[PDB]
Amino acid sequence: EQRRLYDQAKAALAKGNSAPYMASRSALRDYPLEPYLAYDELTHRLKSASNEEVERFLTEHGDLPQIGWLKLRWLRLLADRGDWKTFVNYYDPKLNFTELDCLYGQYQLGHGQKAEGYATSERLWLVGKSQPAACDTLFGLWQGEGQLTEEKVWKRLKLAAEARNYSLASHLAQRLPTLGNQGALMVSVAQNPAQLSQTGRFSQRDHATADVVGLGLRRLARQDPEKALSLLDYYSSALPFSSDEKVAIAREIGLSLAKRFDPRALPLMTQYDPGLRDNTVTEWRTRLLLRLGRWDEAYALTRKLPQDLAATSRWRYWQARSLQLAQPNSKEPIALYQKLAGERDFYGFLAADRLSVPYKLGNRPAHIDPRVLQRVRNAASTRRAMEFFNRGEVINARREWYHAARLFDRDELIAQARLAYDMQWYFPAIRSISQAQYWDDLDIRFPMAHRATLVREAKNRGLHSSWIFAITRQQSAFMSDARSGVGATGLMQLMPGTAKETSRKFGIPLASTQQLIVPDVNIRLGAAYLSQVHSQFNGNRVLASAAYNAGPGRVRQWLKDTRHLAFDVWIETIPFDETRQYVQNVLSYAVIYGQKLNAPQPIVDWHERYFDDF
Repeated sequence: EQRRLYDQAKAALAKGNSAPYMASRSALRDYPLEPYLAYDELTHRLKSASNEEVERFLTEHGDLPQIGWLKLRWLRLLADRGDWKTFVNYYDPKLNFTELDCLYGQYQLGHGQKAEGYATSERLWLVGKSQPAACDTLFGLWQGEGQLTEEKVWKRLKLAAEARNYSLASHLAQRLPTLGNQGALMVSVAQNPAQLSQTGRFSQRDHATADVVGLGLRRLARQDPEKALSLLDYYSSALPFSSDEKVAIAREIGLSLAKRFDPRALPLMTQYDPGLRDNTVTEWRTRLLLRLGRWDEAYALTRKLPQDLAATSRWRYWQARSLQLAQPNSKEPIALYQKLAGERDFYGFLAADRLSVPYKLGNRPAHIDPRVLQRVRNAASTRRAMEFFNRGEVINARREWYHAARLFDRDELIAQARLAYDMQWYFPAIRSISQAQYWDDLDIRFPMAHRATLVREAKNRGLHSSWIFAITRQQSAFMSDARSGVGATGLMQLMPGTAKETSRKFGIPLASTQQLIVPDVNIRLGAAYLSQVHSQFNGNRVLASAAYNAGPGRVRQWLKDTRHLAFDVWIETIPFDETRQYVQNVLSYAVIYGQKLNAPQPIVDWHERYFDDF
């Protein structure tokens, strides 16, 4: 049979009544989307519904993506009724609804689990944002048992000010029995920490004033790291800083000076994390040395990395390379490069490029056991996603795919990836395979979508067509109508007014922002804008790729006062983690796409290898 009995049930159910569903339900047993109707039928009348029915539903349709919202709506009711016996049977901290977590805390306090409920209460309390109304109740009970000491108010005040939630921080500082002053001062310094210049006003030697100054110095480290450093020197002797606070201050100043390429970071970062316990401080100590051309020290530092850092392709690369820059006549790097070259990531391509050997583009579509492939195709969630796809409900089919995938093991996920690839649905295949982490299938991970369009507009703007694929692949992963909270739309994530500044310059048809999802017109403007940025930085993809992501004014800040700076070092020393990754992906992706377009692209062009603002 074939039926819209779904659609017309979903019409009546959407703002109304269950009559078509109720009659048709008998006829819709085999139909895979029927449980979505049952959900809404029950959700409407949930307050009247019995435990036995809801419980039964959660059993027989527990696999649905929207099941958590029912659990939330329902457990809220059970707790309000005082059906705690039932609440606890279903309370799942993994749903990550803080409303439930606070309700669970209430239960614990009410049911002789006071140690366990205090812990729950405090965990939820020590949080720098505002919690739901349900937690006000828990914290009320918690307070009632004399657990909300002034210290624990102070400690959350600290977190609220750190998080820039100053209305909360004010509310907390107007609840300090004795510390009301330092609390107001904490909020004042959090808002403008340059006030710490007035060393007179912040002289009082107590553990509270130390907390104020230490927050301020960490806040001030972002935007005036040089002032913060001078002020640390004053304040250290002057105030009773704990040892671990001193570390967290030095961390923040150290990293902020490191990202400005100031050698004054090195002594500080060395004093306060000598054992290399902080992975970010350790990475940026090494980056700073690479930026300053201090190859010997960088190499030394790469030999002492903790297991987790040393194991990455990054520090495997930089150990070889720092040695090669330090001792250029040594042969010891060749060995080090060989271990690493022929890995399929960015630093492997670097190591391959350094040996003058071809890149290992390891394409090995894994053998799928078809018992697994068909178990995954004979999943309820898959048939529901399959069927959503036919219909044209695109968010729904995505929703089902991704939810199903949280429980699937490495084998189950790879099966799903191959199924989505077969429907010319390139992103869910890209996303499913990346969760499985079978990186060695480059048909799936690096697809040839919109190939006639990208190659045309690359030739048009005098650009390596491998590169425009890489930008597209990195910006969206070939999701043709992608959108973001910032407002970038389409295959190439074109910002709305970025796409019209470009439309004027080149004289291109743009009669709507709803045509920036159309692959043909989205690519065409994004190709042109790419070329703006390209020509802005003398056709240097390393710089242009960074600028596409980070804006060009940033990239120019990152080029300030350089001379003959190597491309690998520049990239590594990009301050933003988001942007370093972006550049390394795009460059890597374009090596892959160079092969697939039978037009080989080395990791970098001859003219990109060294650069500066000199």
